[PDB]
Amino acid sequence: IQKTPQIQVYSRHPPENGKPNILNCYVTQFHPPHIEIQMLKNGKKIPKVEMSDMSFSKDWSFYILAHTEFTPTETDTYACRVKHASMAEPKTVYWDRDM
Amino acid sequence: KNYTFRCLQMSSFANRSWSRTDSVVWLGDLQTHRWSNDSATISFTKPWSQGKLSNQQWEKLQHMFQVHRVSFTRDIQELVDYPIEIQLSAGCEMYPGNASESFLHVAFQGKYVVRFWGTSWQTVPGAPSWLDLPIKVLNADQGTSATVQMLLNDTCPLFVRGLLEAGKSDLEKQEKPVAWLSSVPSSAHGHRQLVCHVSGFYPKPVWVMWMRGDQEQQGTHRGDFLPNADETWYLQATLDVEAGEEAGLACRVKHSSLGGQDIILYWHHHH
Ligand SMILES: *[C@@H]1O[C@H](CO[C@@H]2O[C@@H](C)[C@@H](O)[C@@H](O)[C@@H]2O)[C@@H](O[C@@H]2O[C@H](CO)[C@@H](O[C@@H]3O[C@H](CO[C@H]4O[C@H](CO)[C@@H](O)[C@H](O)[C@@H]4O)[C@@H](O)[C@H](O[C@H]4O[C@H](CO)[C@@H](O)[C@H](O)[C@@H]4O)[C@@H]3O)[C@H](O)[C@H]2NC(C)=O)[C@H](O)[C@H]1NC(C)=O
Ligand SMILES: *[C@@H]1O[C@H](CO)[C@@H](O[C@@H]2O[C@H](CO)[C@@H](O[C@@H]3O[C@H](CO[C@H]4O[C@H](CO)[C@@H](O)[C@H](O)[C@@H]4O)[C@@H](O)[C@H](O[C@H]4O[C@H](CO)[C@@H](O)[C@H](O)[C@@H]4O)[C@@H]3O)[C@H](O)[C@H]2NC(C)=O)[C@H](O)[C@H]1NC(C)=O
Ligand SMILES: CCCCCCCC(=O)N[C@@H](CO[C@H]1O[C@H](CO)[C@H](O)[C@H](O)[C@H]1O)[C@H](O)[C@H](O)CCCC(=O)NCCCCCCc1ccccc1
Ligand SMILES: CCCCCCCCCCCCCCCC(=O)O
Ligand SMILES: *[C@@H]1O[C@H](CO)[C@@H](O)[C@H](O)[C@H]1NC(C)=O
Ligand SMILES: *[C@@H]1O[C@H](CO)[C@@H](O)[C@H](O)[C@H]1NC(C)=O
Repeated sequence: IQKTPQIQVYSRHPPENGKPNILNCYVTQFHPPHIEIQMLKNGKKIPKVEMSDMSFSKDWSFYILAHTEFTPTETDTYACRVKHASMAEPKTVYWDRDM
Repeated sequence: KNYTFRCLQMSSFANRSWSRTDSVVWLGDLQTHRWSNDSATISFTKPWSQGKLSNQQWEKLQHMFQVHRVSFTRDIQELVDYPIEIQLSAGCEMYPGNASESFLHVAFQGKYVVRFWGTSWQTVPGAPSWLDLPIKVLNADQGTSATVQMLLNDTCPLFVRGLLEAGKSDLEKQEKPVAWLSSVPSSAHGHRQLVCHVSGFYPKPVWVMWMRGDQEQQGTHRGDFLPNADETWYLQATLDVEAGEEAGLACRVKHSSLGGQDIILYWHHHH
């Protein structure tokens, strides 16, 4: 395919343990627009993931926001996994809070 | 003081017997409309998405777009190496003193190939030569040309003035950010990357700087503006520092919503 997706993973609020929050997965700079986005908790697919409408920038590259409600804990690790025609293998980016 | 209105169309053709078209509309950084391939009608994503158009004026405009959507899908498969990606970006930039500039840009496989300029469709320099004849066919349709000229010169600026009145409180809304500090691994050996997170701010303009007292740490790297799901912005400003150098550093945030009272977070406040 034409262009490879970049992945950014960030929380809406400061990530306090036991406090409800939202985890964002912002996928940009990809073409064609056909894409599979998975948010992961401890390696397992999170079922309730809300997706923004797909859009594109002045450079014509596509972008989309995936977000899920989540309560951070000490030990649980989160990641965003993207499947796209531009890449042979799925691309996983880990939420970097205590990295 | 300069609102960009953008109608984005995304059309995918996988083969002779599979295509979908989905549309989004933006006034600045706020989505005003959605139009899925699944839906017959254009969906409002704001209470003020109709602007100052009566139902009759909107139904007329919507019908014209429903005709355009079906004609476009048929005309592309008429002319048509699959798969095929076509993008359309049409709208106007509003300037002060009741001034504006309209545009209509077309991309094929993520490359800008065609625009509507003046009174006619034209291929851009470097566009595939096989487009020239289709564009001459399309330019023979004077009705379509006259309709596009009306939409770009009249309907676009008229409609957006109505959106700017109808959506004033949303467009003028002020949301205060929350900030927090963290560290991540540095690519340099003796160092760690200090991170100042700023989330929940609107509008987009913001200033985030690492400070030692009144001295700006000018190595501060401003990250990209990332969207939150609640129509607010996220940004992180980073500074790679040697172990021990963290002591006495603060992150300072300036934003319109703070009205002069900057957010100042000191690193290791609780020690
Ligand atoms: C809508 O507005 C159009 C202009 O606005 C731009 O395009 C729109 C779609 C938006 O994107 C907007 O944001 C843009 O700003 C307007 O288009 C204009 O149409 C007129 C009439 O058709 C054109 O005039 C004719 O121009 C040619 C020469 O063109 C060349 O030179 C000029 C000047 O340097 C350049 O501007 C061009 O780019 C070209 O390089 C003349 O030869 C011609 O003269 C002949 O025709 C006239 C009129 O009948 C006779 O009186 C003469 O005697 C001649 O027989 C025209 O003067 C104009 O070029 C074109 N503008 C542009 C930028 O292309 C459109 O008409 C508006 N439509 C409606 C319905 O409001
Ligand atoms: C009035 O008119 C002005 C100019 O014509 C418009 O301002 C432009 O607005 C757009 C959209 O907000 C801006 O585009 C965005 O710029 C961000 C900042 O880019 C600079 O800084 C970052 C780091 O901070 C650098 O990485 C970058 O190279 C630039 O130097 C970017 O972060 C944005 O990119 C992100 O989002 C897009 C999605 O749109 C993704 O595709 C990207 O991958 C990335 O995640 C984005 O590019 C543009 O920079 C502005 N230009 C100027 C000159 O200000 C106003 O919008 C207009 N006013 C209204 C109300 O419409
Ligand atoms: C945003 C574009 C403007 C929308 C309004 C245009 C009027 C319109 O819908 N009119 C179609 C129907 O025309 C017929 O009815 C009209 C009344 O509504 C008039 O009476 C008109 O005279 C009459 O013929 C018309 O079929 C039009 O051609 C639809 C497509 C318009 C369009 O997208 N074209 C985009 C061109 C760029 C893509 C081509 C390049 C390309 C080609 C192949 C592969 C890749 C790229
Ligand atoms: C191209 C003219 C732009 C000015 C007219 C704006 C009128 C309001 C827009 C409503 C959304 C219509 C979506 C159409 C996108 C498409 O599928 O091509
Ligand atoms: C057309 O493309 C669709 C979407 O990828 C695919 O599922 C289908 O098998 C294709 N059909 C034909 C007839 O080629
Ligand atoms: C898109 O919409 C058209 C018209 O409603 C329909 O015929 C087509 O099958 C749709 N495509 C998909 C992939 O759902």
